[PDB]
Amino acid sequence: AVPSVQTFGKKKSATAVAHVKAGKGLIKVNGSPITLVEPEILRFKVYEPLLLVGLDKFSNIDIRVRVTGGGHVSQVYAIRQAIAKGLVAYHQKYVDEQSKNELKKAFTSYDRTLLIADSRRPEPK
Amino acid sequence: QKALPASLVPQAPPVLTSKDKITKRMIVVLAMASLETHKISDKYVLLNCDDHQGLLKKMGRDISEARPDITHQCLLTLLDSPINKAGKLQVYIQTSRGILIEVNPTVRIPRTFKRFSGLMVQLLHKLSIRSVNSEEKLLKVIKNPITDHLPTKCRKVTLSFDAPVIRVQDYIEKLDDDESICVFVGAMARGKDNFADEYVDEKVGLSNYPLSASVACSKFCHGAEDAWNI
Amino acid sequence: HDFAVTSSTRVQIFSSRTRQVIKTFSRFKDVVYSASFRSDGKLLCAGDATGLVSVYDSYNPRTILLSINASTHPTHVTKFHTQDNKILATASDDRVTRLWDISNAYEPQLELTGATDYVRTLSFIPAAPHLVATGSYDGLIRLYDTRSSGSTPIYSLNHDQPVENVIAVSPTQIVSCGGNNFKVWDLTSNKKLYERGNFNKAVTCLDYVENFDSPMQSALIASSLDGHVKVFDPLDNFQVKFGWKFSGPVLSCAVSPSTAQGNRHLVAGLSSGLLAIRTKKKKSNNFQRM
Amino acid sequence: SLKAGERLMEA
Amino acid sequence: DALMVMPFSYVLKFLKFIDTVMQNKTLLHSHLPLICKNLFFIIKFNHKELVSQKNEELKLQIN
Amino acid sequence: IPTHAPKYEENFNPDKKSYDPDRTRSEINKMKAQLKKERKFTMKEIRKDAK
Amino acid sequence: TPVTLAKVIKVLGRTGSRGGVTQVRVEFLEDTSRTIVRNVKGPVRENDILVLMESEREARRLR
Amino acid sequence: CGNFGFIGSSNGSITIYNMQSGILRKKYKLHKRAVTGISLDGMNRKMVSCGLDGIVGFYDFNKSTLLGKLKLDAPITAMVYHRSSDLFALALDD
Amino acid sequence: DFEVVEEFTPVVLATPIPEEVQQAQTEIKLFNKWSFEEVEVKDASLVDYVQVRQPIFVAHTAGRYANKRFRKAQCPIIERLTNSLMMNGRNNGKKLKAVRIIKHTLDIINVLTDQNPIQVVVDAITNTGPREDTTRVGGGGAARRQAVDVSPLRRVNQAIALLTIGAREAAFRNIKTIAETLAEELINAAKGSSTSYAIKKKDELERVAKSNR
RNA sequence: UUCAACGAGGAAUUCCUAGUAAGCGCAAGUCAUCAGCUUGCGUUGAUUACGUCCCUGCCCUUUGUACACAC
Repeated sequence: AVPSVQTFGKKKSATAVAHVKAGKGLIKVNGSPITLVEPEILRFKVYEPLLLVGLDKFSNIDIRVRVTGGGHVSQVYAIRQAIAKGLVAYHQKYVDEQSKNELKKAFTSYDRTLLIADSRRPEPK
Repeated sequence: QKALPASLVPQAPPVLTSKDKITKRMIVVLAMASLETHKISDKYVLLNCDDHQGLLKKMGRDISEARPDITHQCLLTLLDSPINKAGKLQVYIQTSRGILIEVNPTVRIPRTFKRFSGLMVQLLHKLSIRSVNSEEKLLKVIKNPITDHLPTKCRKVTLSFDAPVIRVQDYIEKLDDDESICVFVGAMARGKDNFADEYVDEKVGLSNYPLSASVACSKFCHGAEDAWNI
Repeated sequence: HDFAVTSSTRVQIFSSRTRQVIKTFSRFKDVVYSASFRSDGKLLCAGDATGLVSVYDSYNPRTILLSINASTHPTHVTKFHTQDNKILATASDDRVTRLWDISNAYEPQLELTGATDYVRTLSFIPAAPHLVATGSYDGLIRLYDTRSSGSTPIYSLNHDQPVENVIAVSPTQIVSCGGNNFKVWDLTSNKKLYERGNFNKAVTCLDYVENFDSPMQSALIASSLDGHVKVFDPLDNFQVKFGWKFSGPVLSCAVSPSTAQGNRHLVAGLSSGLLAIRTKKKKSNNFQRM
Repeated sequence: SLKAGERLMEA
Repeated sequence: DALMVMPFSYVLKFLKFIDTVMQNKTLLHSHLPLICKNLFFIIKFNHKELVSQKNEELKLQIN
Repeated sequence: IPTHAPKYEENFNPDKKSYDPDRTRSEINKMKAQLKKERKFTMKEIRKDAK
Repeated sequence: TPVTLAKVIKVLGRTGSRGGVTQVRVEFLEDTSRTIVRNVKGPVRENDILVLMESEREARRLR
Repeated sequence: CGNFGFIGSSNGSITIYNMQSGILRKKYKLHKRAVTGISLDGMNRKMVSCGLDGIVGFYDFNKSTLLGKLKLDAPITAMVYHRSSDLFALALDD
Repeated sequence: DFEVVEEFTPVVLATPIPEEVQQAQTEIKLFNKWSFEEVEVKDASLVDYVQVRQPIFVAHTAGRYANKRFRKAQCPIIERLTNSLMMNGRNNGKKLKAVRIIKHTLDIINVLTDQNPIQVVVDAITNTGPREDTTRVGGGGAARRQAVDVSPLRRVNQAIALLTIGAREAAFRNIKTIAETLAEELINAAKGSSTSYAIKKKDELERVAKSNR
């Protein structure tokens, strides 16, 4: 019944599903808040989808992320990818396309690996 | 107006090694030393000019180049010099076969020759020699090149006979407060004094006469003692 | 809100709300003598009886930040600058104080000599940051301009007794205690103007408070080897207003600083080997819509 | 053994 | 590459060489396209420095 | 500088082992090396004639 | 000693240089028209600046 | 672009809304009397406002800065922006 | 004058976010402490190789810089310092330990020299990187060296290498750790004191190049 | 109290260019091989080349042929 949006963030074998919907503004990773995501030195790697665009985008929506697999740093990279492209997809579908591609421009100017992973490797020289 | 030290009882100087690349010191490098070992069948020896007629000619080399006596009598002179007792010197040697040996200041090199020969056999084959009191390790084969072990601020000169002659006292007080001095002296019987072209920026000499090896060492040490007030 | 007490061979930081030792510094080799905090309160210097100033950071006793190797004599007073942050003044039993830049901690950036016997106190003048007043056991508060040579004081104040402490009250006047009295000195005119000798034995230490919540607008308290710590009011001619008597000879004292904002403390450490702290303390949303 | 460029330069 | 290796002092003396060789009109005409190719590549590659040289000797040389 | 005397054995031989001053631990090390080489040679030979 | 800065304009190819050392052609920054041939040690490309302790010396080959 | 609409109020404040989703994006406060003309570049890069206090404000639009402000000699009643040649005409009170 | 309103209600979230974390949405600082603006590279020819113009939050950009030639000239120089810090057999892979000791050494660089530690480490790079060197012109192995110049990427590479391995050997068996020895090394290299391993090694390389120029 | 080894391993030598070197553990045990171990699997993850034929070698061509233009 609610406007909701589901995205995916992947690094090596971690995978994070982020559901974004309209709400009061709560960002929850694995049930716990976002301010508990260990190893606590990469908590700003998790935070930078919020601090790159401002918390006034997150003031009206609530995100929840479920992260399985991987290790510590692969899980924080999956979390930040899921949060970033979930915010982009929510502003695409339920807010205007101008804020959509402003968010895409800001995340892509920081690093496009917030939005597109580096996936299939190696190179056979 | 200036007070005394708080403790007048004389401490021993800190013995310096390659693990201290800060302190100003004097490195003496005995280059082209003749330290090779050989088998008899049952027995191992160090190659002399005198323990054989033609072991060196069977190995191909000539007998005039198998002189460990002169690096022995240089090592005695450097380690009985007062600068070694004061702890401002350490002695590196490098064999003509390209083997670098670090010589602690704390070592007591044996005074006769064949005791030193039996010491050099075990050094060359066990790569390490401990003390009798067995608390530290005081004669050891280390890894080339020597510039990995020399201090980071260290002017490296070499000693010869055909060079602009200097005086050691004013030459050493030319250099500054943290610069050491690495003096490559050749421990050959004869040869071109080009054994360390790739490490050295200054090739100097001490006399106008053909100077023996340990006499060149003792001349540079006594000049360093006068320059550093020892 | 915290204070460091220097006993023998340890320095304990106490909290000003529980009065228990929150943190302690025990890795000194001989008797630690002085321990003061930097003006930003971020790190803690301690002079030690082997002449090794060691500065840790406060609230972390395990990270010794740098160990200045001062004189071979015991270093008896170590304090940072009160204006500058990166210079530390250490005087020792070498009759010479040193100013150290804590970046270049190999040679002292300035060497204030000139005193004939046992410099035991520093002080900085609280508006001019070039001005270091040092005090020694021959009397004779020397004081130095640090832009000059520094091996000669610009002038000298002859407290007749061997001084134990010199603090600075105004930017102009400083107070030196030593012997049975303390004297105050105008510094722009090189001249003594008050002396109070209201003790029996030698005044060991002083400190000073300003602008805190009090009827007294300023307060100098003084600790004096006979049991007494007394408070003197600098505005009516350094008259004594209150005092405490303790159970032995009081060796050092301090109070909470000017901006304490909580539980306020007077601490006095005795020569008997104990520490005395005296503190002064400080329905429905439907129904609400109706 | 020089090459073109330095042969032309010395010539 | 042989013409690109050489510095500008050798370019100036190359111009002196060309200036002398087109007075002997025998070996000018037997090597016209070689002289043209080398000289035009040389000054086309070194054009920025050549037009900043200030000497009437080289100006008369080029003319 | 203090001056220590160097510990080394006289008439050194690398191919011979060091002279341990205990005749019941040097002996067990000698006979451990002896059983290892003779056991290895023995079972190598019996598995290759089995082949 | 006063030092000078010089921007690469051309990485010289097919010179017979010793490996790990590449010849290069740099023009100056105080007068951006005059060049000099230097030869550098690390990896170099065009229009990057490198620091000359002297500029009174053209580079030969190394080999 | 069709994304942005601009409102100019009689208390001198330009508000910039999004035409798709209908919410306030930005709000410029330069004038103090009534804003009678707003227009923007054909590349959404510089906007130009004119109020009846007789100041034409020139703002950057992507960055929210002002590029300048020009005081005319009469209150301005109407602006028309010719968008290809970037020339706008003002009907002044004189 | 002129002022833009662009938020129209004080932003509050249901998950409480710390005040310094939500202060970090106005400027990106390294570890939320050290600002990247007014951090210039005070030596030209090394600007465009020491990169301080994209600010980061932690020295763990997992981007790929080792698949084109000069692509590591735009890895941020804090992260190049971190990656060069995590090398020997003992400490291979441990980038979180390297990031944590880089955080500790920037904290103590600032508490000793009260200035920006990113500016201190950038000055240390631009003072450490040698501006001249010698190759061994062979001749079959004729022991003669010829002085060459050295490109700015090699200067930044050898600068980070000299600084980090100087911090290792300075922390080898002393009371100080790698963070404190690296802090001392970066401070001394920034001011250029000739008491550091790194610029003593630079002075030796440049002096040997001056010798057999 | 005082009588064996040893505090990161000499000369030489081998391998190595991105999820690579290296660290780390967890499983399996697949007709040959392996358990004095072998093969999988993830976790963490760099430094330095990415140019050059100067050295050491190996290879190719020496009518341009294949159609213009140009050399």
